[PDB]
Amino acid sequence: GHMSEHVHKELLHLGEVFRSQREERALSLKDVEAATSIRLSALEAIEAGHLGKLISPVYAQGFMKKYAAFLDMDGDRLLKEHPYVLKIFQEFSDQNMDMLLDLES
Amino acid sequence: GHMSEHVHKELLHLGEVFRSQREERALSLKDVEAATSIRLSALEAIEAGHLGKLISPVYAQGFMKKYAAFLDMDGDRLLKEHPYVLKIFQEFSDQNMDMLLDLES
Repeated sequence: GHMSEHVHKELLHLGEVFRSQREERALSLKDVEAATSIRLSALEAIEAGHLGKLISPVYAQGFMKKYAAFLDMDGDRLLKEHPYVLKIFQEFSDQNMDMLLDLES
Repeated sequence: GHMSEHVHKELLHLGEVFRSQREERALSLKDVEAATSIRLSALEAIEAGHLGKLISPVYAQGFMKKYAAFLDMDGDRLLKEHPYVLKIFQEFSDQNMDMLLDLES
């Protein structure tokens, strides 16, 4: 609706502000990731103005998975052994999706 | 209540699994951040089992601020020029806090 249309228009404009400034400096997205340690996928989503890619992840879940992999643990198994944590990450993920859906309405 | 008590107990245990494995390898949290590019604050929150520190941030807002600073832009001003984006980040932040509050109830 009206609100979501303004949000998406602003996100596109904002993404172009970032991209323009990056391109002025002749840097790649990978250069920015190196300097800032902001993940490439997040930088891409910012420049594209993509709300879902920005808001949908349960970022803590991903941090746990990545940390587990670095430590040679099976993060999927580890989180399954913590079913209350696992369920709440699922619930937060579904909440993120609901909120994205409601914004459109 | 019952559910939140299990969640917090599991998060503490999970954090100790991570810390134990890290310490076995004699790595610091900063070493892990270097290898994984997971922010130190996120690693700390995982090891401490701190739900609020994990779930409360609107991570995209922080990514935008950090990217803006790297590009010598005032991220606060930039987001204020996008009031629909700014308002929704505030709304997501308040939602995260509400959900944390409700879990306890």
